[PDB]
Amino acid sequence: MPTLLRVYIDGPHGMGKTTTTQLLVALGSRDDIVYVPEPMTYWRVLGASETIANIYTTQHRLDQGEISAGDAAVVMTSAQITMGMPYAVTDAVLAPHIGGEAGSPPPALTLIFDRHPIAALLCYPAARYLMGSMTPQAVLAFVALIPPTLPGTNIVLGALPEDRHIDRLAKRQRPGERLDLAMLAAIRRVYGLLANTVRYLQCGGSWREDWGQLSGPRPHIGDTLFTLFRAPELLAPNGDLYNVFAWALDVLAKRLRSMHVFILDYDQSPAGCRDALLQLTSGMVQTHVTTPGSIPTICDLARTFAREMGEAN
Amino acid sequence: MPTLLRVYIDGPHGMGKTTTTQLLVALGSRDDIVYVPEPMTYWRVLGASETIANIYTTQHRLDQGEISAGDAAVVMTSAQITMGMPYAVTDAVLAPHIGGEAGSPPPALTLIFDRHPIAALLCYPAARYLMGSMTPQAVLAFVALIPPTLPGTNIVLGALPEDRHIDRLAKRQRPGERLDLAMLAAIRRVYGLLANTVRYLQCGGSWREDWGQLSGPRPHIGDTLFTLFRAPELLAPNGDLYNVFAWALDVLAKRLRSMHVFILDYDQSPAGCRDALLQLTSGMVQTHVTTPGSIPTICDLARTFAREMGEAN
Ligand SMILES: Nc1ncnc2c1ncn2[C@@H]1O[C@H](COP(=O)(O)OP(=O)(O)O)[C@@H](O)[C@H]1O
Ligand SMILES: Nc1ncnc2c1ncn2[C@@H]1O[C@H](COP(=O)(O)OP(=O)(O)O)[C@@H](O)[C@H]1O
Ligand SMILES: Cc1cn([C@H]2C[C@H](O)[C@@H](COP(=O)(O)O)O2)c(=O)[nH]c1=O
Ligand SMILES: Cc1cn([C@H]2C[C@H](O)[C@@H](COP(=O)(O)O)O2)c(=O)[nH]c1=O
Repeated sequence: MPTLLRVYIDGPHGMGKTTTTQLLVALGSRDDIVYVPEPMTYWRVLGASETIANIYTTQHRLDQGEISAGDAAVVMTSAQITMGMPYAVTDAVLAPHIGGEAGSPPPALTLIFDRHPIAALLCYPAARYLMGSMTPQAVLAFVALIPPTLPGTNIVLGALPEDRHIDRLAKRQRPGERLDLAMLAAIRRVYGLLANTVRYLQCGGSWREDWGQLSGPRPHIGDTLFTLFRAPELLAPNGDLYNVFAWALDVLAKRLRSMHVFILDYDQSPAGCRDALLQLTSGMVQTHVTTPGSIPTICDLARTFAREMGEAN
Repeated sequence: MPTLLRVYIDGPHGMGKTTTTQLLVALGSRDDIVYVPEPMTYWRVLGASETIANIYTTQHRLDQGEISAGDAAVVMTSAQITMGMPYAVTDAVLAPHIGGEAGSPPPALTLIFDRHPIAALLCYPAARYLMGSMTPQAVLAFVALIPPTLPGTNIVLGALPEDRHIDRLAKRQRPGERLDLAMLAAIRRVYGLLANTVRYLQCGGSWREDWGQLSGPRPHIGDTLFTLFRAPELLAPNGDLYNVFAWALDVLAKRLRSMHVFILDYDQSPAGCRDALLQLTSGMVQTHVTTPGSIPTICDLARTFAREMGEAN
């Protein structure tokens, strides 16, 4: 019974995630470790034209009063569907090979993913909602479509002080990307709330039970993603969420509950980050594969994906 | 071990689906049968404003050259996400209660759904793609997000001659809906291809194996939904689909393979249709529930959904 190890490096953009993972896989540790990069090519060419630029341009026009929140929201929703498509399809074809968790024993193969489907289906949409370019109903429409959490989903979020983050973000300016410190703050808050949510849920938290507290290491409901959904549009006349929206939140809980989040401190040398990531890896949960041919298949998928959609390695 | 029976009435709009199901449940056959209506209220108010009107207006403007395919596509994608949200969240909270299939023995509860998630996540998006208001990349982004097919998914599609269909469609004109015989033809073709796809796959069809035939009761690849994806935008320089798109098609197959489709002939009296549906029901696959409290819960969900989102019964 060979084991597989999957690690998802996520968190706000411009933090050193791409740099640190490339160093991690740069150790040339044979085939037992494959890195899956961001589908930059899908975003810029295959899925639609310059989607990242479309996003930043759209937020800007909205900020300058050149378009309405309505038009911003519609373009943003469509852009986010394009951003997460390759993440969703990969997770979807990978599901049939993931078996139960096998504790924490060298894994036959290790996959280092650059971001998890939730970045495009939950984290960015939620952040844009805070920026006024997305509606709460849309964010929840994405939440309701988050694929079931597979066993062994180890997500590595990041930690870096705002000032040191801004500096890094200022250096790395992607194609069609515009510096937006507001968006940066919004995304930083969303990811923090996410981490608090996993914790909150794992400590026996039940959002339905704590909801009233909102009205007015132990996170409370007010420090979780659930706060973002006290929006007036979602509240029924009796001051309670419409059931459709309540169910979506139920699904959100079901999805985040079974994830293993790890916090990597990016406030150090790139090599140092690589080491800490490598170290952190030892404590991550592994899983068994459903077929003997699964390992080779999974390795091929990852290689193909990287080759066809990676802007580079 | 109590069994549950789930029936999804789907197919092109304006065929008598709403009429026939209401008659079916109008028999007052106690609690053993609950009807889940279309979330008309979510579409018109809760999710966004007059979404159906938004769709028909948008296609029209595009047909009159008042907007570009690009702008049509963006609004349409966003509208479809709103259309299917309540379908997706319901299926998502219902999943934890559905156990394995129990043959074809009176079911403790029967659920008659008005449409299946695939109508909003696959069928309409594909039809709009044919109408020029949606891109193939977007349709596949929806395909990749279709939730895993639960056991006991009995889908009842419809059969009605075009002329008799048009007449019915001409009578029933929903709020903000515009008569579009082109859209009608496109949706009729999509649903037909769908039925052929389930059949094709169940007879041991493998799209990857038959793909080349496209280049140039036993359906061939050319009579299935796979034909719609020979779009130039999806084809790589070597004349083959980009892997991302090929995988999406893989997921499409995995999803449709395990569905039980039944064809109901609407070319008859409403009572007659009700009888035929009722009759057809006897041969549908049932399933076991995962907990004893599942039946009551499932019954409550359905009742709540209908009450909160049904424009009426
Ligand atoms: N340990 C580090 N210290 C300082 N800057 C770093 C460090 N690691 C990466 N960077 C960088 O900061 C910028 C953003 O890094 P990158 O890895 O590309 O971001 P992202 O988190 O978005 O994947 C790059 O210019 C890169 O030089
Ligand atoms: N058996 C039938 N014969 C003729 N017309 C019918 C029949 N059943 C329903 N209709 C109708 O045709 C129109 C559309 O029916 P409806 O059930 O509302 O459509 P849908 O398929 O979209 O749910 C309605 O005006 C209704 O009267
Ligand atoms: C995943 C994702 C990234 N982005 C943006 C953030 C960055 O500006 C850009 C690339 O992110 P990165 O710096 O982490 O590689 O893509 C979105 O706008 N939406 C998304 O869903
Ligand atoms: C489910 C669905 C319906 N529709 C339209 C078809 C009809 O005009 C209208 C209601 O459909 P109905 O007649 O079947 O009840 O909604 C979409 O445009 N997209 C969808 O995803």
